Amino acid sequence: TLKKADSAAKRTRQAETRRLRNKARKSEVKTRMRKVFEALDALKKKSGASTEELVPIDNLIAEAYSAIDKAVVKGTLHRNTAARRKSRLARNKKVVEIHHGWYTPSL
Amino acid sequence: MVKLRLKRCGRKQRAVYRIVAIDVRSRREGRDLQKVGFYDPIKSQTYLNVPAILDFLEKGAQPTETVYDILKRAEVFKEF
Amino acid sequence: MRSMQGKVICATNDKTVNVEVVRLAPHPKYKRRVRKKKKYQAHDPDNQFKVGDWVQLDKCRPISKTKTFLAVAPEGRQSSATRPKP
Amino acid sequence: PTIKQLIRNTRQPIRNVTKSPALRGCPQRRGTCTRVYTITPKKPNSALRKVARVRLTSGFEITAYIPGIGHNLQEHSVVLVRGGRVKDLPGVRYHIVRGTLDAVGVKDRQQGRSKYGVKKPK
RNA sequence: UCUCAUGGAGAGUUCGAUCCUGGCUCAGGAUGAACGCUGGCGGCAUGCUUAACACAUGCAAGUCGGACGGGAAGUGGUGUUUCCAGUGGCGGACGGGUGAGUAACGCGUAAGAACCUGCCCUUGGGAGGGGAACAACAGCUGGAAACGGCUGCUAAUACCCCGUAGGCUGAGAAGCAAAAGGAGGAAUCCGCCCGAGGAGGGGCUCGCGUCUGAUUAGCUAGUUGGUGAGGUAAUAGCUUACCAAGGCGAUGAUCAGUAGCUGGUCCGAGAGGAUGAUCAGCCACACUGGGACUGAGACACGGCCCAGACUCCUACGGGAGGCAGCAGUGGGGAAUUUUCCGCAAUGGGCGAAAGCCUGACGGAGCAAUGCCGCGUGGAGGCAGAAGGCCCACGGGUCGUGAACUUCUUUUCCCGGAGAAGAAGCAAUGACGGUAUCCGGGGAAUAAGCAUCGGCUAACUCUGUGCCAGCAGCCGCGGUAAGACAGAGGAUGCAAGCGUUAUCCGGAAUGAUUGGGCGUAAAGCGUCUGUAGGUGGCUUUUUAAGUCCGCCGUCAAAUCCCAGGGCUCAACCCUGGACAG
Ligand SMILES: [Mg+2]
Ligand SMILES: [Mg+2]
Ligand SMILES: [Mg+2]
Ligand SMILES: [Mg+2]
Ligand SMILES: [Mg+2]
Ligand SMILES: [Mg+2]
Ligand SMILES: [Mg+2]
Ligand SMILES: [Mg+2]
Ligand SMILES: [Mg+2]
Ligand SMILES: [Mg+2]
Ligand SMILES: [Mg+2]
Ligand SMILES: [Mg+2]
Ligand SMILES: [Mg+2]
Ligand SMILES: [Mg+2]
Ligand SMILES: [Mg+2]
Ligand SMILES: [Mg+2]
Ligand SMILES: [Mg+2]
Ligand SMILES: [Mg+2]
Ligand SMILES: [Mg+2]
Ligand SMILES: [Mg+2]
Ligand SMILES: [Mg+2]
Ligand SMILES: [Mg+2]
Ligand SMILES: [Mg+2]
Ligand SMILES: [Mg+2]
Ligand SMILES: [Mg+2]
Ligand SMILES: [Mg+2]
Ligand SMILES: [Mg+2]
Ligand SMILES: [Mg+2]
Ligand SMILES: [Mg+2]
Ligand SMILES: [Mg+2]
Ligand SMILES: [Mg+2]
Ligand SMILES: [Mg+2]
Ligand SMILES: [Mg+2]
Ligand SMILES: [Mg+2]
Ligand SMILES: [Mg+2]
Ligand SMILES: [Mg+2]
Ligand SMILES: [Mg+2]
Ligand SMILES: [Mg+2]
Ligand SMILES: [Mg+2]
Ligand SMILES: [Mg+2]
Ligand SMILES: [Mg+2]
Ligand SMILES: [Mg+2]
Ligand SMILES: [Mg+2]
Ligand SMILES: [Mg+2]
Ligand SMILES: [Mg+2]
Ligand SMILES: [Mg+2]
Ligand SMILES: [Mg+2]
Ligand SMILES: [Mg+2]
Ligand SMILES: [Mg+2]
Ligand SMILES: [Mg+2]
Ligand SMILES: [Mg+2]
Ligand SMILES: [Mg+2]
Ligand SMILES: [Mg+2]
Ligand SMILES: [Mg+2]
Ligand SMILES: [Mg+2]
Ligand SMILES: [Mg+2]
Ligand SMILES: [Mg+2]
Ligand SMILES: [Mg+2]
Ligand SMILES: [Mg+2]
Ligand SMILES: [Mg+2]
Ligand SMILES: [Mg+2]
Ligand SMILES: [Mg+2]
Ligand SMILES: [Mg+2]
Ligand SMILES: [Mg+2]
Ligand SMILES: [Mg+2]
Ligand SMILES: [Mg+2]
Ligand SMILES: [Mg+2]
Ligand SMILES: [Mg+2]
Ligand SMILES: [Mg+2]
Ligand SMILES: [Mg+2]
Ligand SMILES: [Mg+2]
Ligand SMILES: [Mg+2]
Ligand SMILES: [Mg+2]
Ligand SMILES: [Mg+2]
Ligand SMILES: [Mg+2]
Ligand SMILES: [Mg+2]
Ligand SMILES: [Mg+2]
Ligand SMILES: [Mg+2]
Ligand SMILES: [Mg+2]
Ligand SMILES: [Mg+2]
Ligand SMILES: [Mg+2]
Ligand SMILES: [Mg+2]
Ligand SMILES: [Mg+2]
Ligand SMILES: [Mg+2]
Ligand SMILES: [Mg+2]
Ligand SMILES: [Mg+2]
Ligand SMILES: [Mg+2]
Ligand SMILES: [Mg+2]
Ligand SMILES: [Mg+2]
Ligand SMILES: [Mg+2]
Ligand SMILES: [Mg+2]
Ligand SMILES: [Mg+2]
Ligand SMILES: [Mg+2]
Ligand SMILES: [Mg+2]
Repeated sequence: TLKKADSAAKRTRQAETRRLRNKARKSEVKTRMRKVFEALDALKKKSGASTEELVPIDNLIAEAYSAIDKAVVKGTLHRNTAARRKSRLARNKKVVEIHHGWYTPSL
Repeated sequence: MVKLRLKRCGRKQRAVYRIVAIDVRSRREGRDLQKVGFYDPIKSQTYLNVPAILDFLEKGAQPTETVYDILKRAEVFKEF
Repeated sequence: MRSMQGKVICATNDKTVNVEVVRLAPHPKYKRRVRKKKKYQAHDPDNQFKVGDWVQLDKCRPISKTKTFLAVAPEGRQSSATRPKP
Repeated sequence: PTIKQLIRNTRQPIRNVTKSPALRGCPQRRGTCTRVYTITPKKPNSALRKVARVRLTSGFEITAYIPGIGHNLQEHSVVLVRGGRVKDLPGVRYHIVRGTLDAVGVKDRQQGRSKYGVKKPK
């Protein structure tokens, strides 16, 4: 058997496999981000003191960043997007804590 | 990338080339940034304008074989 | 280039104004000049400008589906302030 | 007149109206003859003119003049028609090129032969 | 009488005549032209405008064994060397075609700020330690074929983890992230990861310019703005919820109709009119619609998925396909070419290089399609003859024209030699034994087509008799036709000459330059007045127009000027510039 279509076939298959890889890498981000957000709602609604509850939260946060940048350098994401995702997590983490009350920059 | 090469003009069987600085993905006679040299096999006419060549080679322009060797004969690669 | 001076038709909306710019042009065939009047959505934070005002119009990044332009204090104008009579 | 008025676009040109609409911007068109018959000319020119009704490729039906002396043309013949107007007959704006397709060349014409589609005699 | 100008022509037709207003018609240029008759050559160009209608056949994108595991050709064997599917790497987003859609920031021009960027330069640091898979292969198996299914198996510059990071998130505290080896005996080379620049290529945003229609007058509700959350490479109603009621419009919105736009081309005395073939830039599309995926880059012509329409193969269970790539066939049409040669040149792709692939391109062939050059003889030739035609029969005219005598050979024919184009190591030329050069014959191989009433240059005779016919307009033709047909003669152009179509001209006939409105077409029946346009004198101000200087740019090709090169010209090349 001699098969001749290089470009067509080969690029097709490559596209599939790479697509599965990419799909994984994005799903990861959506997921861990989602856990962070559930944690943040759970915290904003009820009353804890953040000095205590930020520990599980920041473990989840650090995990999230890890997933993000791993997806940047593996190359499924473009860095500038990553920047936005992280910025979002940071913003939510900043929103809840003003509601409960420890920090408030004003100038 | 930016390439310094020949663009083909003149007529059937009688060929004359311009040496031009142009992005590599444009067509062979396509639009360009700067015209620099002049060349031709039959009249054995060759000459260039060196400040331009050097200004492009400085910013990283790659010549093509024929052009490369034309620049060699006129000693533009020594000044480099 | 040269910024466009105009006057404000509608101040009603927030952080915006509606400016009318009048400029003269030498009509292509018949060589007399004509007034062509165009309207602009101008971005004005602080809402300083009211209706009737004479304002200079500046260029910047898009703030909306329309406003590209920053509302700027009148650039230069002949003072309507009384002058000596020698 | 008034400049102010001219700037309301008071000058507009009159477009060129073609003399042979049925041709639709062509040198010639091929057609089939629906009918071949004769007509009398507008007075005081009396004679009997040879005309045929032709249905064209552009779909129209027109009435075209057949030049020369004598013809072999009959119904369901494929001819080629060209422009030009016969001042005599009302409504007739088209001729029939002689010597091509189904219209033969005029027999025994010795002069200005190219107009009538005639070989040069040896 | 210095300087500027190298440019503006008319003619016929209404009347018994005239002057006028006014239309129609002609003389000129130009074709991507077609048709008729005729046709020797060369030079440079050009060649489906219609059906973005169908497509049989062959070819138009691959490369890398120096990323990698295999197996297959030989060889005596892993010393030599080849091919090869497969995984990976970059390339298939450039090049090629077409103008359907698009009245739009699509295009031209000029500005801007919130961006991206593989290959190429410039530069600052690095490349530790492991592990797991998947094709290939093997075995078993389903299929007519296309293509599959199970179980094992294995390498990597292919996948995953940990450590470190002048970067990213964040007020901070903190948190988070990388690698790959292959050549060589070594030196060293080609790579890899993270930053920071540069140039080029792209994404956006805005001023201006960017067709006809009022017998199209209201249109728009994510519509016009604000916040909050999302999203994008980046700004943004890009998305969504809430708040507000705006936005556009008689200077023509919306709706309908047409159209790819621009450098330019044709015409014009100029002002400007018409148009957008070849050639160059940009947009848009790829059987009809819609999606995304991969990727620096696409919503991807010779990739994927779906639906639809249509063609083919089928052992009928299912598959295959997309010429608006080069040629080629059908069809439509007045009409538009060979199923050619070659990678040698230039340009691309991959590669360490050798090199491979390039229907881009370079060439050939077909066609008077067009522009340009040359030829179809030169000099002499009783003033005597044959013949045509006219003739008041005297003669005239075809006519120095032929015949005839000499000279010459561009072209034709038969032989010889024979390039540059090839780029610095030789080698390597599809064109092509072509362009050119030398010899030998020999006037030898080569003229037609319109017109001859006026415009309009060129006239008589026989034949016909309001017939046959001509004609661009006026109009000819009823017995002697300078207007029909024939002959002879002449005139105009000439390898072309005519006819038809298209456009500008003439046309001052849509008028800015450049017209009119008492009676020729034309003053609203008459006022009041809103927008709109113009608006007295004097002094000052400002500097929007206006004016002058300097700078940037308005791509190259074209037009203009000045040289240079093909024997000349057309064509090509260099340099430069008025306009605006
Ligand atoms: Mg040479
Ligand atoms: Mg006037
Ligand atoms: Mg005309
Ligand atoms: Mg009268
Ligand atoms: Mg009369
Ligand atoms: Mg007149
Ligand atoms: Mg003409
Ligand atoms: Mg012929
Ligand atoms: Mg076409
Ligand atoms: Mg086929
Ligand atoms: Mg091939
Ligand atoms: Mg090898
Ligand atoms: Mg090889
Ligand atoms: Mg390599
Ligand atoms: Mg070996
Ligand atoms: Mg292989
Ligand atoms: Mg295989
Ligand atoms: Mg393309
Ligand atoms: Mg293309
Ligand atoms: Mg082409
Ligand atoms: Mg169209
Ligand atoms: Mg429309
Ligand atoms: Mg624009
Ligand atoms: Mg616009
Ligand atoms: Mg654009
Ligand atoms: Mg890449
Ligand atoms: Mg280094
Ligand atoms: Mg390591
Ligand atoms: Mg890590
Ligand atoms: Mg890796
Ligand atoms: Mg080796
Ligand atoms: Mg080694
Ligand atoms: Mg960089
Ligand atoms: Mg136009
Ligand atoms: Mg809403
Ligand atoms: Mg004129
Ligand atoms: Mg074309
Ligand atoms: Mg083009
Ligand atoms: Mg597209
Ligand atoms: Mg088709
Ligand atoms: Mg599609
Ligand atoms: Mg992607
Ligand atoms: Mg493609
Ligand atoms: Mg597609
Ligand atoms: Mg195709
Ligand atoms: Mg389907
Ligand atoms: Mg299909
Ligand atoms: Mg397929
Ligand atoms: Mg084709
Ligand atoms: Mg056919
Ligand atoms: Mg046909
Ligand atoms: Mg032809
Ligand atoms: Mg090559
Ligand atoms: Mg090459
Ligand atoms: Mg290379
Ligand atoms: Mg070939
Ligand atoms: Mg070609
Ligand atoms: Mg021939
Ligand atoms: Mg020729
Ligand atoms: Mg020929
Ligand atoms: Mg012809
Ligand atoms: Mg000639
Ligand atoms: Mg003679
Ligand atoms: Mg001789
Ligand atoms: Mg010659
Ligand atoms: Mg050599
Ligand atoms: Mg000779
Ligand atoms: Mg005369
Ligand atoms: Mg005649
Ligand atoms: Mg005519
Ligand atoms: Mg009589
Ligand atoms: Mg008689
Ligand atoms: Mg008679
Ligand atoms: Mg007589
Ligand atoms: Mg006659
Ligand atoms: Mg004659
Ligand atoms: Mg002609
Ligand atoms: Mg005019
Ligand atoms: Mg008129
Ligand atoms: Mg008048
Ligand atoms: Mg009257
Ligand atoms: Mg009147
Ligand atoms: Mg009155
Ligand atoms: Mg009246
Ligand atoms: Mg009235
Ligand atoms: Mg009044
Ligand atoms: Mg008023
Ligand atoms: Mg005023
Ligand atoms: Mg005044
Ligand atoms: Mg130019
Ligand atoms: Mg010259
Ligand atoms: Mg010369
Ligand atoms: Mg030039
Ligand atoms: Mg200028």
